[PDB]
Amino acid sequence: TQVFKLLNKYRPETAAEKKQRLVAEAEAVANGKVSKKPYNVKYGLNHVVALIEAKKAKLVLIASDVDPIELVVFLPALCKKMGVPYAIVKNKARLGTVIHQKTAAVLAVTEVREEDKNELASIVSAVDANFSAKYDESRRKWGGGI
Amino acid sequence: SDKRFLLLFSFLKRNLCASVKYMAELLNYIQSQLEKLVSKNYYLQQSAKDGYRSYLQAYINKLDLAKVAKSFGFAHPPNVNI
Amino acid sequence: KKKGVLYVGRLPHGFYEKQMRMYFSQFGPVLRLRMSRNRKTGSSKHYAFIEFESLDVANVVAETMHNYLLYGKLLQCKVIPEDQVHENMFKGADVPFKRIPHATIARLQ
Amino acid sequence: ELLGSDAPLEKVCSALLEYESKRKIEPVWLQLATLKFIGNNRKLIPYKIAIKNPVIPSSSEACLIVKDPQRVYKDLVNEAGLSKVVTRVIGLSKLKAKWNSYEQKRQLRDQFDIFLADDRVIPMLPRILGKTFYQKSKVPVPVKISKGTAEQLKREVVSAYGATYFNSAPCSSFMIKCGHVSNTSTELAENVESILQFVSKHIVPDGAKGIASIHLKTSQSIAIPLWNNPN
Amino acid sequence: FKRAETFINNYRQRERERIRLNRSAKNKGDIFVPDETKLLFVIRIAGVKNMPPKIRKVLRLLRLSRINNAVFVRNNKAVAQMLRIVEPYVMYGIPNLHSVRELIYKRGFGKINGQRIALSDNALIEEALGKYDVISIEDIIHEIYNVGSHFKEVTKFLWPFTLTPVKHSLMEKKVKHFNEGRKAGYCGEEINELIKKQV
Amino acid sequence: YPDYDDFFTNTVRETPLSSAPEPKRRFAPSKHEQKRILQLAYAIRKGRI
RNA sequence: ACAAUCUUCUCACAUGAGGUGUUGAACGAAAAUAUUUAGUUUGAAAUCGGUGAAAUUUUACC
Repeated sequence: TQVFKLLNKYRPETAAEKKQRLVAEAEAVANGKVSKKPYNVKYGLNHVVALIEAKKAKLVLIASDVDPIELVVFLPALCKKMGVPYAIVKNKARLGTVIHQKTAAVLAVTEVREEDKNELASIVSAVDANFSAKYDESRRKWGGGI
Repeated sequence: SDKRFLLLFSFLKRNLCASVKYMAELLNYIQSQLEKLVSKNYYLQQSAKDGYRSYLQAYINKLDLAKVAKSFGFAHPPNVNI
Repeated sequence: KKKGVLYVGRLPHGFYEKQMRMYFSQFGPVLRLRMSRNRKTGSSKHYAFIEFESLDVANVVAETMHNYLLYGKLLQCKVIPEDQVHENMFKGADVPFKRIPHATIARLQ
Repeated sequence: ELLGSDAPLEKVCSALLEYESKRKIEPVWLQLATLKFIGNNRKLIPYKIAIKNPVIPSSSEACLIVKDPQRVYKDLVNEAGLSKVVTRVIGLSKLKAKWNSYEQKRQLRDQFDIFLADDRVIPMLPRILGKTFYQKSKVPVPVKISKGTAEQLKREVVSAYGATYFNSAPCSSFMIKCGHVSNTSTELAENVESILQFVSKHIVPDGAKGIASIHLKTSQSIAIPLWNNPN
Repeated sequence: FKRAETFINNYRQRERERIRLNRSAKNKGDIFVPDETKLLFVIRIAGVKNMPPKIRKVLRLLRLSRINNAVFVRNNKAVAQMLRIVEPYVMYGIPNLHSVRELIYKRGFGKINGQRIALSDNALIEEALGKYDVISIEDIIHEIYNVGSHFKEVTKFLWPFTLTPVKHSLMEKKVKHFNEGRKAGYCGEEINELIKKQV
Repeated sequence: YPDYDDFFTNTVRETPLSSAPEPKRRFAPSKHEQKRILQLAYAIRKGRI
């Protein structure tokens, strides 16, 4: 819930908001008439996988139950390889609602405003201590067999 | 290795090829603040990335590349070839 | 049986003697609780020692609230074995700490 | 003369300078003792004690925290040409949000030399700065820039640079910065007299009568008593 | 259960509330004294668990022992001061004659012999308030709006109203902690509109 | 079922995987919203929106 | 219900009088006399260290 408390600040604007905003510029141009970089969360498998490789991602959150598991099975290794702090968040539909979609296979925080830069750093140290510091060794054992 | 520029920036203030161009571009425009401006400026970033290419090529396995990039003002070492 | 004693570190501003007691009570009864504070102004030192009736209960908390991200702080709590526990981690425990107004009493004096 | 119908200054100031040079800049601090409490509680606001010889070096970089928006003040600094002195202007809102942690606040403190503040912003400055700033010998000053004009800002900056900074707290004795060792003895004496007039006017409740002892020293020197109350 | 976070939140509120009282009382013994109305209207928006001792007594002193209670107060120096003390918990304003009319005529409740008694009969009003020249419900409203000599007695007799927030449309029955966006402090005549929605 | 062996990922790779530069797309205001804006203005002028 | 009210200014008259708030820990300054008190280092780091208001005890900035 703490991870998603931050994420729900950087939700990309909906197709409803992306239009109501762009009409305002259009009427400003139509009568008589520049900004700052839009800050939001990065989603999409190809887009995110590129970001880790380009080392532009600060934190990766991997949906735990992707149907063909081929999609994300390589992700923890790759994020470990590039040194990107990652976590396997429960359920895709939680990650789906952050971006206004039915489902998201993976999210990634790439850059936040200075105001929330301290919160992200606090969370990243928690994911280190609660996800990667814990387990770690258990990730190298064959699951199941119960 | 990660503070070479900082010493020169401080000393110059107290006593106020591509690598030479990179130094002038930042000096005219002017650690996290230095890394922020370069990553937010397109023309400055091209000079900074070029500067690391020249310095590493001019100088091999001894220098700490990650600290070298921090000296120029980049978060991580760029994917420079040799 | 065996008196479990627990340490809690990196206290968020607010998690003070009463707040901890009303929280750890539902985990189990808490007998003697002290939270380290500044000698002069009684300000928080942001780390407290608590006691539990059994080490088994004392180790119960140490595997849940350890690395508990709270208000941006990673709570540090783990069982401190009894070999090195001192006599008075709870000297004045469960007692409203006295902060004396040193400045004003000087002006009155 | 105001203190005890006499002014045993100048000669004492010259002797202190010779002693400091002999015992081979170190600030010049005057130790003053009062018969009563100067303040009933800590007062975390500056005392704009104007002096002829400033103690703040002219090479010091200044950051002037202003009320929002920062663009209006930033444009004012550009118009007035004080950018050589006014290093950075940060709005009150941006000060609260951008710099929050203890680490970030420490760096945002050490990144400048003197942190001036607007008259309408000095109140909330007690927080959003923390003990990192308000207790590590870097307190804000109330620069009056409410007029919103280049001349008003320029005059305030000049006055702020040329004025000493003091922050009274509930006690009986306090030390005020009077200058540096490199400063001339005559200039230090003039500054000391100016502070003494300010001390009796708006600091000491009983004026010179309330002042019990006056002594001067450096940071590590001995507080040689300049004068004592005869009564 | 109760999480470790809510214990913090109570403490942060309690110190936030306690510091507000010190600044309000000390160095700020000044009240702007809303004018042009002898009669105000005060309702309690919310309260904080583990109440401060000062506010706990003061709210009882104003009969607002429970949330959503509605009480009339005669405007003066003393009353406005206590309201200023408990300002972050109460939404207060100036009711109009009509708004006071519907309050008594739709939610007015009496205290006959000390039980929860509806003002269903004018005989009961005359029985308990005859000696103060109060005979009818219309006598009550005229007295209250005019704040006559018997204003204190009538206000003592009146049981506080209960303006529980209304939930009709589907969006309200689902949004969490919906209170119609009730702020805290002065609201002018917006309290009249709030009453109109509420009554 | 041997324990997982990481003969490649045990070390952290400092350089980014790709060497290509950053195209100026990622520093200039969006061109794609400009097509949308100018089409949005045109409908307003021609009375469609 | 990890949400809440720490003030983007006031008073007298260009001037004067105000604004009450500061995470902990460690090395260190000698002076005015238990209050202030040079310079420092750090993950908001950490592992013993007089006075009431209520039903004899309850206060966790009185």
